[PDB]
Amino acid sequence: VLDPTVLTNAITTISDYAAFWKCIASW
Amino acid sequence: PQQAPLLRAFAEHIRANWPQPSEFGYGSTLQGSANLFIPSNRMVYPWPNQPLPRLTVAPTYDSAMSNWISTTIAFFIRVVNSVNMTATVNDLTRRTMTGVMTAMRQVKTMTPFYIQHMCPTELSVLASVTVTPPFQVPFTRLVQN
Amino acid sequence: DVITNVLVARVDPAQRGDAAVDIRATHATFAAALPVDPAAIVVAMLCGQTETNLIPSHHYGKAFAPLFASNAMFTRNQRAVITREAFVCARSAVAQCQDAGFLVPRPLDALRQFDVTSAAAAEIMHAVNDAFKTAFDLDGALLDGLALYGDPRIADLSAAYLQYGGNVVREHVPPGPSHIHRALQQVESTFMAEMNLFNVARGNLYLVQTATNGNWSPMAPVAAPPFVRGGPNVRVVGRFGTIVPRPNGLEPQLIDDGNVPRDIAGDWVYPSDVLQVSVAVFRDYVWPMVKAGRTRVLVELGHYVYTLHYYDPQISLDEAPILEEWLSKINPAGIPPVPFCIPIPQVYPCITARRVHYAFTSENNNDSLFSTNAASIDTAFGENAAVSPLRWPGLVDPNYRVGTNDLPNRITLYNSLYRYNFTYPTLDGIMYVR
Amino acid sequence: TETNLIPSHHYGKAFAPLFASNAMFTRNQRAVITREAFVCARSAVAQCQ
Amino acid sequence: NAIRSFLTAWDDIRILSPDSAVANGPELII
Amino acid sequence: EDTGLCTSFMLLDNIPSAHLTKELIGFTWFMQMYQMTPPLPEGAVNRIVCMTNWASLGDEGRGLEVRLPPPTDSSVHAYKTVLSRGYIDNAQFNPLALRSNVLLMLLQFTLSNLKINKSSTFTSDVTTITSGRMIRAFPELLALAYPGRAVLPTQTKNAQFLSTAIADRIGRLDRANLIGGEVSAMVECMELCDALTLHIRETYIMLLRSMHQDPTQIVQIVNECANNLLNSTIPISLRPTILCPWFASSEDLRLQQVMHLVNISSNTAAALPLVEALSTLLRSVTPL
Amino acid sequence: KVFMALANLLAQPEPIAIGVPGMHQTTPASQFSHPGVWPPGFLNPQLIN
Repeated sequence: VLDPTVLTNAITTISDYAAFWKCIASW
Repeated sequence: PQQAPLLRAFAEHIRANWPQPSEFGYGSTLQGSANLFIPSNRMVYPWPNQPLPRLTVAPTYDSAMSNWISTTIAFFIRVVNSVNMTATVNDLTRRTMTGVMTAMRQVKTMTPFYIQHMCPTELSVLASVTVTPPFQVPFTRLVQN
Repeated sequence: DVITNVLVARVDPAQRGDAAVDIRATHATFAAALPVDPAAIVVAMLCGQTETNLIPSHHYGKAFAPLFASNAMFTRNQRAVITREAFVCARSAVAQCQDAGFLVPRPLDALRQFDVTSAAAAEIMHAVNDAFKTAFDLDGALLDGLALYGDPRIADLSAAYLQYGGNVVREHVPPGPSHIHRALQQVESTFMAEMNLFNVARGNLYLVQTATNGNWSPMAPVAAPPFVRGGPNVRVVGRFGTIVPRPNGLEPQLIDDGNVPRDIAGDWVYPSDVLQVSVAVFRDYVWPMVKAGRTRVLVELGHYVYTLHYYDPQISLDEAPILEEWLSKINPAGIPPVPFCIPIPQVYPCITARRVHYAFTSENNNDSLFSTNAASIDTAFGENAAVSPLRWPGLVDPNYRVGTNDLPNRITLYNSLYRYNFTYPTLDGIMYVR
Repeated sequence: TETNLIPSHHYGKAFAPLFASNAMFTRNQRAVITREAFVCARSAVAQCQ
Repeated sequence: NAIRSFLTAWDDIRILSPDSAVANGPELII
Repeated sequence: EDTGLCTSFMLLDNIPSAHLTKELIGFTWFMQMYQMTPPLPEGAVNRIVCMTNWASLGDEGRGLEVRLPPPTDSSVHAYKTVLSRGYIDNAQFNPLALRSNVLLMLLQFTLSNLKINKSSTFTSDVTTITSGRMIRAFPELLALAYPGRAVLPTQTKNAQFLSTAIADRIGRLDRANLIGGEVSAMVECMELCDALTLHIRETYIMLLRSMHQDPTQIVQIVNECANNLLNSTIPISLRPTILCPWFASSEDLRLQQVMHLVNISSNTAAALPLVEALSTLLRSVTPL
Repeated sequence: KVFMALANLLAQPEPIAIGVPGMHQTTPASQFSHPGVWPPGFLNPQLIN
């Protein structure tokens, strides 16, 4: 599950994904 | 290396950290296979793939994508801290930029682990239940020829 | 020697593959620079004045007197000790639920821990953190920042600055000598010796038809177990638990360890994981061959919670509807606790019914058992565990010296403690502060 | 991932709806037709010229 | 279409069987 | 503090004995017909079970507690504190993560027994069951603390055990009072107390002695932290029993410093109220 | 930034040497925030004639 709840809070300290699943399926 | 320091170490980092593409097996050997350019009954994957381990502290950080992430982020901080950068970016922003960039490096993500270990046993099943079997040409990395 | 970056790590940079990368990629840089007006600096430096007859050591003792009035300074010391004990107890409890993460000793390593994901270690570290915030009720969030990256499996702190010449000063901050982590390692090491006090049980599980009429003791089985994995003519079920149905007149067969189909009526070693994904095939095929006295399975759960159902041996009891309930509530999620049926030990010699029992454990798990009748002259029929004097050597043992026990093996209910009677003063109650 | 991931349970629960869909036995039936419909079409234009 | 049910065993629920085009099996048997 | 008897396993009784008096009288002998509370439980099956601080009169409480229900009931609600909540139904326990649930169950057991054993009053026994041993009276825990002093009417299977009780193993063994008239330092009595709970509370006292300094030291720390501007001297007289858990070492403060930088952010909005605080404390005390 | 605030002021009569491309003497002084754009005349003042 692609959840950006950790990457957002890591970079807010210092203040849908279909293009990725298209990239796996095109391998 | 002294006329062009950030550009030599970027042509070297791509040649060293770009993943060696690999291959596995899909489908049943009684069934027959439809691919042409690859082997009759096999697929080809653009990352080195390994079987599924128990998800400890080792296998979720040793992956090729976790090595491609951790050695590109470690390069662009060496770009953002250079002497040619401070024409516009002042000292306070440089620390912030570095802080933001690294914060991309330490974030836990299972998707470097997923592409190596979990996805090839997921792609090989899905390439036998779809109608058109995967047409594929061999992946070649950094080979001029 | 210009200090370009001052950096603080949250994660040990050597267990992730990061021993050779630079400091700006391993640790997190601080990025703060508040601007100052020089015209406010130049004025305030060039025209500051004071009192005329200013004796400054008098002026500071006049001023710094109401800042050392009590425990203002000594609250940070009490906060620092709890942030050291809760940090090791988070580092221990995370790295004991993984296959050898840190040198941390692992005494209850025998208990099965499958999920070792970073999401799973985040729930272990958060509940260790919620225990220290509940017991000590400290409101400020301690160690609620090592899970900022996602994993507390590599939770180790380190701080470092980096001058321009690359001369990185990098010194670690390891946690000090703990004390709760020393005490939590003795509760764990005693836990394996007697987990029956906490309703956990060692050993496996046997499902054989036992049509007994006399005494039955499921938790403390007399003599040896019927068979053990790897014995003569004992087969282990394969990881699917599948059954190949044979046609007109033959019997259906389990698929054992390997690919060979072996027939059901015999002996079987069912691992606990296979029974979580084959209960609809267990209860349909092999479990009737358990009821008819043909096969005998060994549901080898490693450790399990149990549940006792005491009953009257005067009246009959079939243990099959209690086992059929237990085989129905088994999901791939988790199993319900094992239901053993132990007869209530009777005072008088009785005429007991012929009862059909199935589940009885392998390793002796009847430890949390106190005397059967503590208010009767003698237990006639049932098992008669009298009050065992090994747990009470401070009361009945003659060559017992005050001060000893047997802590990593048993619990001694009658010991000789020290009862302190301290008085806790304030800082005003020791020195004179005026 | 999810907070309790068994990798053998998750794939077995998600692939069993896929093997109910008989696309593996449709894609073999469309192949043998396009074999027989190839040779009866290759020769039907190579008998004219 | 050659598959009817696939009654699972772990959960015991029945999994029935159903610019482009949805491919169908060619009507061989007449 | 914990003025009651510090133990954590209670002698529960799941199945009570038959209260039969129409038929076969004289077999069972409850202590209720003697107006007496039994020291060890009556009942057909008397199991040991962990109920932390089941007998702990004195304090509001540590906070958390672990109370296992006896094995007649379910007892899968102390093994679902982690990795197992919206994943697994209520009647089940999770066996794939059993170690992690149990390790956190032992963390509830350790932390809830992190009290300090306080000493109550020691009234010497005037009656004839002990005849002068300084036992510790309390509510009605005289029966459960000392299984030695117990009126034994008939030889049951409790009386088959309590008849072997040695009579000098009850009450205070050694009192060390430094000053006559004032309270004692640490009495050394015997009571119902498991060695496991005793080891945790004797660790916590060893922890609280690990952050306590003599009054000739804490008068040197207050002076030096005030840069020797205002100096004070402790009066030189024997204070009997003080305990000032007030001083982490130089190592434990370095971890608390770097943990405070981990929790706070990195931008200039979090390093600013740390500056304006000390800028406010600077402006108030300055003579300039 | 103290030194280049005066050096960028008297930039017609008194030229010095600035280290890197992109940085001239007449740049604003509030950008010299790196140890590599310290002027070599500021480091060794023996090589300002």
